[PDB]
Amino acid sequence: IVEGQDAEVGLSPWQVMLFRKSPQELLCGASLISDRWVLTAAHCLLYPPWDKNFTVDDLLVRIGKHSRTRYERKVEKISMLDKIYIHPRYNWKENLDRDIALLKLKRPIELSDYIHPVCLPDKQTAAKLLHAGFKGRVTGWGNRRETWTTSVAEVQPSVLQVVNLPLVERPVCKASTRIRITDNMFCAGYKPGEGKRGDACEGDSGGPFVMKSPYNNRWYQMGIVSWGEGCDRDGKYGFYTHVFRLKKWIQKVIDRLGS
Amino acid sequence: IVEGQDAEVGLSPWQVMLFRKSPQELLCGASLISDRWVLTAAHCLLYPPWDKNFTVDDLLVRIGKHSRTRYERKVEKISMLDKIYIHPRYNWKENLDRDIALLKLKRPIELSDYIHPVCLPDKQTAAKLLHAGFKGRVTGWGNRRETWTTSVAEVQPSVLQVVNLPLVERPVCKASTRIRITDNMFCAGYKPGEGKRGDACEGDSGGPFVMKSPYNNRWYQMGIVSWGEGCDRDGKYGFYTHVFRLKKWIQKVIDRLGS
Amino acid sequence: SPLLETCVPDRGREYRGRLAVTTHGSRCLAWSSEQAKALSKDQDFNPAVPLAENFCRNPDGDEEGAWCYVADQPGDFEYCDLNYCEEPVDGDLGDRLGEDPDPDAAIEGRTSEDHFQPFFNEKTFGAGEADCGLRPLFEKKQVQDQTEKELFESYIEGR
Amino acid sequence: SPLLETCVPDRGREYRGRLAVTTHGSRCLAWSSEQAKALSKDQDFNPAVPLAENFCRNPDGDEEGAWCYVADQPGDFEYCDLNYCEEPVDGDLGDRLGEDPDPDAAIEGRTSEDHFQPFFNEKTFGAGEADCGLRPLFEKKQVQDQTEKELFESYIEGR
Ligand SMILES: *C[C@@](*)(O)[C@H](CCCNC(N)=[NH2+])NC(=O)[C@@H]1CCCN1C(=O)[C@H](N)Cc1ccccc1
Ligand SMILES: *C[C@@](*)(O)[C@H](CCCNC(N)=[NH2+])NC(=O)[C@@H]1CCCN1C(=O)[C@H](N)Cc1ccccc1
Ligand SMILES: *[C@@H]1O[C@H](CO)[C@@H](O[C@@H]2O[C@H](CO)[C@@H](O)[C@H](O)[C@H]2NC(C)=O)[C@H](O)[C@H]1NC(C)=O
Ligand SMILES: *[C@@H]1O[C@H](CO)[C@@H](O[C@@H]2O[C@H](CO)[C@@H](O)[C@H](O)[C@H]2NC(C)=O)[C@H](O)[C@H]1NC(C)=O
Repeated sequence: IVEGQDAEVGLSPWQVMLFRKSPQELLCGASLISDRWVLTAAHCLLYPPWDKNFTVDDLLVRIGKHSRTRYERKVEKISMLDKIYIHPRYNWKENLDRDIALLKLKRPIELSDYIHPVCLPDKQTAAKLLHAGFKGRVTGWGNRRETWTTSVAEVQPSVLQVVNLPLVERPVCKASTRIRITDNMFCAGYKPGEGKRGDACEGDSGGPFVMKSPYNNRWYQMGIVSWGEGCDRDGKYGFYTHVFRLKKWIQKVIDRLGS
Repeated sequence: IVEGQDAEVGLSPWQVMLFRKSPQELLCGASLISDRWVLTAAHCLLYPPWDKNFTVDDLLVRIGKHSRTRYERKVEKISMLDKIYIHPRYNWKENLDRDIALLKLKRPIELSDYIHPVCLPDKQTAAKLLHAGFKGRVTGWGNRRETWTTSVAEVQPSVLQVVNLPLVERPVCKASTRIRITDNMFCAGYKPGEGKRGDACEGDSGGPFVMKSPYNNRWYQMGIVSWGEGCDRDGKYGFYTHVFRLKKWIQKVIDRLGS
Repeated sequence: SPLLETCVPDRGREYRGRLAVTTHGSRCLAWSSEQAKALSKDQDFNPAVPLAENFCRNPDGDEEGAWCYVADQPGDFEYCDLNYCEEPVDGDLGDRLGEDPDPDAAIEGRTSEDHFQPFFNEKTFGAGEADCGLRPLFEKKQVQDQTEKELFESYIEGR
Repeated sequence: SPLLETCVPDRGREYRGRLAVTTHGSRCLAWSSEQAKALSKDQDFNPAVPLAENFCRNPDGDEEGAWCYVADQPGDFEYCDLNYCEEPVDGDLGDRLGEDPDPDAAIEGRTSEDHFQPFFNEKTFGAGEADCGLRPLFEKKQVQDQTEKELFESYIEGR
């Protein structure tokens, strides 16, 4: 997360860290949505043209943290995967249309003051809050700046990071790149006039773009960090996966699992 | 061809009706560059996504015609094929890049008043004429309007039709469509304010886009009718194969065909 | 081609043709097959026009157009160069509905709960829905977090 | 990937990496294979970097990246998703010049003829070129075309 500030210990308790076991390497992020299932950007697990295709034995998950490094002996909950569901039509050939996945913990993790599930929006609140101009939050340990002199080490946030980003008009959205923006995506980020900077850069994929509901004051996840051209680039607006639309799939998968 | 007049008997002797022998139907246009070779748009012969794969034994040529139907007993010249040379890197899978073919007639046709060749530009005149604002013509038996109510019969010109379109600034061209435009592609048409419509409609592909020189006043072939979105839509421009930039290839193909 | 079929409308939704080749220039798989019947086994298709053998179709009502399945793994499908009429729609953000989930049975009507309403069954989804969103050291502990305020000022507007 | 290999400049011109895949997610032919040896034989491959095995290379200076051959027929090639640096340059029309043809042999210089120049040998290209561009019923007959004039004031300009 570019131009964002550090996150407060305890802030986003659904902020999952998804990283491959050997070598130990931070891949993307994700959100805990219940005690046993996890949501993340599908491209984090599979991307054919770059030869990306991890399986369950390849990567573990880490819930309840702060620093993207330092075993937080008390608060964390390292746990293995089991399922890994990528969307049958996660258009990886052209424009990451449906960049949604859906991991499953091996054994239900236990909740805590640092480990708590976010909420999957419903049609109603999904109506009221999805309006150009309102803001949201995209969190993660993805790169601070968009480049480095030598070693990407020098551009990796120490603790978690957070940035409040605003939803743009689908029109200007379409207008930022020949990459076909789909019905189910949404670009967010400030305008060239607007003055403020901020954007979820590389490494951020999977991290959720959560929005607070004035009614019921609960936290909801509208999108997921999916794709973008560079970082904080005057002109380009970052894109996110429209989770509300894809929610019907999530249902179709989760309850089909046996019982 | 849209919003263009009927061509004078003999206005363009290099014009080439390219059609299939069975079932009998008009396919594309093209141009006579010598007494034995003819230059055409590649997507007339090959376009897999559609099932377009005509061999030599599939399509014949008609040099010297006028009305897109009526055996012109005294003037035309229906001959047989020999070559069909497509470009090795003809991008038919994405944006019809290098949409350029190279038909060779079975036996060298007899030149005439009504059948005369057109010239390929040279790096000098080339640099000179390709300026945004200058005009050129495009000839074709291709569709008048973009649609019909029933049967495209109700939109096919009786005789050869002509229109002069002005070259447009590549920068505007880009702006016209999401379809990636390449180095060797060039759009021509009038802008939204200008007040003069006109364009190569579907079925005009192959026909040449030609200008006349202000030195040596000979006629040169600057492009090849390739693609476009609709026909005569304000806000869009017709795209043509940049024959000049592909000139070196032609030289390789032809000049290595024997002695 | 001049003497080709007409201009395919409604973003190929009601398409009932026979093209079985992708833009990439690839083949196509039998709508009902060992491969394609597993990939379909999760989505939300719709009739309109049948899934005849292996011809490009737009069952899910996909607005970018009719497609074929090329292989078995996820994302292995591809669109068709059907020659559609007008450019696709640009639904202003929450302009395209996406009539979302039912309580595991289509059409609500008789819908009532306390003040939240789950949509995941509990048996499989697991635990925590009922009180999601409520961060422990904040919402439950009735303390605001540093920038929440800012997220808020956006909502109701400043102009 | 964050820790990934650095940026790819010059649109992949001097790129010597080892990715054997395409954006459509496919294989990649060996540059010196039967198939690939042919399709290239007639183009214009400048060096810049070696054609190493079947790795995505930009051997033609294609300014849209580097690519593979996926088969043998024309067009059966695909670009690679190399993750390039900056937005490709968009030359203003003739702005991408193109140093086209020699008198069949490299460089001109010692070049002088009447007023045209048959850049085509006559043998293989055939009859015509010499008197090309001149219409039997018009310029050769010093008679004007109905719109020739309109096409003319273009170069003169109305400003
Ligand atoms: C995988 C995620 O960590 C990452 C998110 C960072 C993108 N930038 C911003 N500002 N959000 N996604 C990517 O980097 C994706 C993976 C595939 C390529 N990619 C891109 O954003 C490319 N730069 C653009 C693109 C390429 C192919 C298909 C869609 C988009
Ligand atoms: C084959 C030619 O007759 C025809 C010319 C039409 C040009 N139209 C205008 N307004 N100047 N070519 C085509 O129709 C090309 C070949 C494939 C289909 N096509 C198109 O232009 C489509 N309408 C759009 C398109 C599809 C794929 C790649 C590029 C463009
Ligand atoms: C990602 O890895 C898995 C291996 O676990 C691949 O799965 C196999 O894919 C082939 C080809 O589609 C199938 O025939 C096998 O039956 C699959 N095996 C299993 C256990 O699923 C998968 O194809 C890989 N994806 C890519 C793009 O390479
Ligand atoms: C178009 O039809 C021709 C028929 O001649 C196909 O040519 C054959 O193509 C296969 C596969 O590439 C080759 O193995 C054969 O050697 C080719 N035969 C000849 C005589 O060329 C061609 O492939 C078809 N092209 C498409 C895109 O379908």
